[PDB]
Amino acid sequence: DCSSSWSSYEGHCYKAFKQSKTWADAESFCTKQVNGGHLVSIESSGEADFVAHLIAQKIKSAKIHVWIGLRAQNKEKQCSIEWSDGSSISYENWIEEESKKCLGVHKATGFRKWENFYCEQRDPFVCEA
Amino acid sequence: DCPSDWSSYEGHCYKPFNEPKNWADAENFCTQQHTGSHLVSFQSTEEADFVVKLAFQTFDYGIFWMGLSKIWNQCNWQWSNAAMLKYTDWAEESYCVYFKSTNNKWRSITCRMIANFVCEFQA
Ligand SMILES: [Ca+2]
Ligand SMILES: [Ca+2]
Repeated sequence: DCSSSWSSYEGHCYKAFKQSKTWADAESFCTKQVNGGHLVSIESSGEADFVAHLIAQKIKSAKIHVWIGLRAQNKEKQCSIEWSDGSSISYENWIEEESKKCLGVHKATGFRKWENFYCEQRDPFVCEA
Repeated sequence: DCPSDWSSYEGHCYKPFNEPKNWADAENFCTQQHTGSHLVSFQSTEEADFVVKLAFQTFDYGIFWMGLSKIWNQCNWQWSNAAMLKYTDWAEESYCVYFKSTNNKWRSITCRMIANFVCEFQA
């Protein structure tokens, strides 16, 4: 059973929101909507279909993407260890928006393929409980 | 002190190529151009400015690979709900770093993309 306006699939309740927020804010927002809420996690094909269709119902734009609950924990800009020449990384010149450690799905792939995005972008999302 | 077709800077030798290759092929290519040659690496801003000025002056505007690949493949990817990661649907497998001959800022792009590049080795 799910709260009014939430949809269910395999014992879980899902909900798409049009309001745009950063990845961290969406996650935080989802925790406050329902106990145990988080950004959706996709653990199978079946769930991928359900979620893709769920999203497609409310989100019609391609100007933005939809946040999903997968993200790189590391605080560094990259996780490898060295350059191809073997030397270590001891100087970076990254463009903030260029480090894409949060994932989202876009309309162009039918909201299925996981694409990398800069975590601070404001975008719609989906909560799962 | 570098071969005539290469440019020097602080004991190093650099050379830009405009043969469109993906990251893996680019690196491998650089290794057979000279001993100890690899895709360029940046240890400072002065060096980066140097290579940029060099790449632009030679082939004008374009994108050039840097010696960094699979930058997030080893990161700790996790579901915020603590679900274990088994199912997968990555749009792109690996991401590599490149820079525009216009400025020295590091940029991201899938490693299977085709771009130009700069090779380097210790003189
Ligand atoms: Ca799930
Ligand atoms: Ca170097």
